[PDB]
Amino acid sequence: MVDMYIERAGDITWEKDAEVTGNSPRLDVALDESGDFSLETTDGVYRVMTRGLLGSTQVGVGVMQEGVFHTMWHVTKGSALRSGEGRLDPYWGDVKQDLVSYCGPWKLDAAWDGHSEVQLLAVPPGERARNIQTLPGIFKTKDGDIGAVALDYPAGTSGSPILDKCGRVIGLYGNGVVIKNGSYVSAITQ
Amino acid sequence: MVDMYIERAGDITWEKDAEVTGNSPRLDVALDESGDFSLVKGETTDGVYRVMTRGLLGSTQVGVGVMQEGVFHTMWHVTKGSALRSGEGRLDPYWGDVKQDLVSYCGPWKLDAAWDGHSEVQLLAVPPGERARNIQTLPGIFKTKDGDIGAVALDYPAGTSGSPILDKCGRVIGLYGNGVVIKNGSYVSAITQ
Ligand SMILES: *[B]1([C]([C][C][C][N]C([N])=[N])[N]C(=O)[C]([C]C2=[C][C]=C([C][N])[C]=[C]2)[N]C(=O)C2=[C][C]=[C][C]=[C]2)O[C][C]([O])[C]O1
Ligand SMILES: *[B]1([C]([C][C][C][N]C([N])=[N])[N]C(=O)[C]([C]C2=[C][C]=C([C][N])[C]=[C]2)[N]C(=O)C2=[C][C]=[C][C]=[C]2)O[C][C]([O])[C]O1
Repeated sequence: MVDMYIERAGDITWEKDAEVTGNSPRLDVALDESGDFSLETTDGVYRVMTRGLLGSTQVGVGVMQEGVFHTMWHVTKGSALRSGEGRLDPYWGDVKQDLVSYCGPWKLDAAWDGHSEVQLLAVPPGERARNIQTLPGIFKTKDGDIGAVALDYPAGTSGSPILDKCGRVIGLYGNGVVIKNGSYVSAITQ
Repeated sequence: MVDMYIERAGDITWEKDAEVTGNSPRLDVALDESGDFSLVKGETTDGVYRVMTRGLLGSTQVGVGVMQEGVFHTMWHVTKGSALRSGEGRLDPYWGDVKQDLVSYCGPWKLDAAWDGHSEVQLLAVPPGERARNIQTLPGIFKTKDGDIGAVALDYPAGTSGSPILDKCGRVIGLYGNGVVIKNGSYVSAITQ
């Protein structure tokens, strides 16, 4: 009927005095037209899920804010989410940004200062919501520069919110690149 | 040091008296030059291997791959030619093509077996923290600009990408992990050589 759905995993907070780790490197980065880098409805953080062959399972993470659900284009490619007792339908989304909006337009405004040390609210599969601080590094692109979080989490975390000391959501996890060592590193995609 | 590594998990074999299932959608699809479909020293023993990175939750299955005639094959989005430790030693990526969405390590591509056109196939899905299964289905196709391309309607977790579909004679007909979802949400995977 509608394979996918969301289930929530807490409200968005800043863990004061949480744990800190991360390389914070500055590195220069291309950007494909597909969004690749190179060289109901209650405010809260949800998990995107799918009823599959091995039954139910987490394909990514999205955040719910003022009536509107926000995740990453590659996670849903605007499929329909069966949120609560009713359906939930795409409104807008751009593949190069790698982002999607259900029910309304993009509601998330705050931005990385180039000063603040940020906080990833990771929500990995079969695991509980975790907060974690880091000095983000940077993605030196030809047009603009993007804040970058050196944090290796597993598949299905993609679309976890990155945060400001305020508690504000300043972009999403799980679009990035890997270094030579294999270490993962994500863009603060906004 | 070299986060990413692989671990063998068993033999590629066909398995008769397998559980049989799935649809066969003949569908109308096309794919950009980035690879995305869109709708309208280290040891190299044969068999199927799981792929692992070593991140902030320990060690997790990024994907899956097949290992044959001295060379490792998996999806390109899984590694993007990231180096892979195996046993005592490394495997450097040899060849690649993001459009196909493939990569080969320590030698060129080796798997030459290709879609029957008409005959049931088995997915040897090796999902994360779970038990490699064999499951059969009759493929649909994706009809395209550049001709028909076989595909299977088999919905499996993130991290099974790279895992081999194969023929009645165990010949790896192509990997799992690139595909698109029907309106419904259901995943459907192109079997990619
Ligand atoms: B995600 C996953 C979350 C990050 C965890 N993965 C790690 N550490 N290996 N993100 C990715 O897999 C992204 C996916 C992506 C798809 C499409 C586009 C638009 N062209 C952008 C990003 N891939 C990468 O970041 C990546 C980088 C370098 C090498 C390989 C892959 O994604 C899908 C599901 O949610 C599973 O988790
Ligand atoms: B796979 C993963 C297999 C899990 C299938 N998901 C569900 N929900 N049943 N496949 C994908 O995530 C691929 C990733 C991909 C990245 C980059 C490119 C660049 N051309 C192509 C493909 N994406 C899709 O198949 C897809 C389909 C429909 C909607 C969104 C995404 O397992 C581990 C990792 O995720 C890598 O692949």
